[PDB]
Amino acid sequence: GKISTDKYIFLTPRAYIIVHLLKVGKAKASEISENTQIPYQTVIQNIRWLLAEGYVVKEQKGEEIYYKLTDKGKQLATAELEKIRKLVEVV
Amino acid sequence: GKISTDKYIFLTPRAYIIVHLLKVGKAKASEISENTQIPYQTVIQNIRWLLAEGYVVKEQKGEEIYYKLTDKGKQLATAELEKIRKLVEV
Amino acid sequence: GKISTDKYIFLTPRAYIIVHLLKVGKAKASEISENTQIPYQTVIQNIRWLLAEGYVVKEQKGEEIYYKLTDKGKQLATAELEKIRKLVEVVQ
Amino acid sequence: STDKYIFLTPRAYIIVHLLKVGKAKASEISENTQIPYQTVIQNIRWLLAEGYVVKEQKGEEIYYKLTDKGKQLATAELEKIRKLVEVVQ
DNA sequence: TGTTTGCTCTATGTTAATCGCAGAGCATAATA
DNA sequence: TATTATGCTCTATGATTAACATAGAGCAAACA
Repeated sequence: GKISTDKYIFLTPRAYIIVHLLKVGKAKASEISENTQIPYQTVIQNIRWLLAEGYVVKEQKGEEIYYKLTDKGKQLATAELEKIRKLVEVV
Repeated sequence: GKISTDKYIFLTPRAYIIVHLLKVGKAKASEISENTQIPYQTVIQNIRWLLAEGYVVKEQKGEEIYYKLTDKGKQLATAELEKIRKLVEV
Repeated sequence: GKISTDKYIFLTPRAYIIVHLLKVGKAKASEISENTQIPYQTVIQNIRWLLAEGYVVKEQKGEEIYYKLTDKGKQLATAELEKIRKLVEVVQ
Repeated sequence: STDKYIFLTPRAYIIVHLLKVGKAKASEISENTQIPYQTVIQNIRWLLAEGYVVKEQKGEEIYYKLTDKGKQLATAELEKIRKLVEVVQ
């Protein structure tokens, strides 16, 4: 189909998640949602893509689960992030 | 919508496309493609939407069709170009 | 979550998907939906989880996208199928 | 991450147990299948509403059993199963 | 009489899962 | 040579509900 959004013209809802896993290092499904305001349903489906690809792993701390970046994760979250600013500088 | 995929971890084709328009001034259809590495079809319907919203404008400099950013698009470009550095600050 | 539903009283949507991948090898999300009569939206929702948990892997050559079971994938399957063969067994 | 209910549902065991036994207390089915009690009732609450099982209060001893409509569904769903298993080979 | 021990089911909030609609990424066939 | 239509894919996420855990609470026979 076509396009219609004011929320994600430039940044994906994923970027807000990976970034918040840098600022906080490790977070919880619910928690990510709140201090990012990205809908919970969206967060879980994304952290799930991150789990599969290895950018994140979970720490089941009791009745709760915690999602945190990895070597590969912190890597992408950093290097690929540079590409962001390396082209944001030019403007 | 199909916002974030594999090809697009951080930025949408809208990003690479608008930016490239700030860079080149007025690129054509395929031009934005070859540069941004984004598949043509994706590009063309994002431009179809940029026209719709008034961020881009059709231009007839020759037989072919070139695309430039309106000031409205530029205001969007710059404006959200800060939510990129801002959020990234951490 | 919601595991037991009017449509899933005994088997879950996973039970059907995994077994389709078993029988078929590689399959498109659609295909799996079309063969299990499980709504598509339910299908990727669980594929996406099977990817996270490393039971399933994505194979895509540009347009065509497939999904196969990993090795823990075929492991989970035969182990689950066991808890089942055992179930109905004790039921007789 | 419902690694607890991957192929089968809590409903699957609850019913299958009430076939093996016919009569059981809520606390019984729960203990005897490793299913949290609060899940067992909420399920029995549905099983009663859809009329698949029925209550029986002989004093302060409450028991649950399948209706005819229950065993019907029981041995029926167990067929969608029986079907699915063997087709894997 | 009343409190305790103990069993039972009820009230219900948090998270997680079914699965629906409106996207949107992109490839190809169709059309200007 | 480029745009739109067509259509198959996955995504964004919201509505409904289940899984199950915390805190009741109806109410038995057993202490004090």
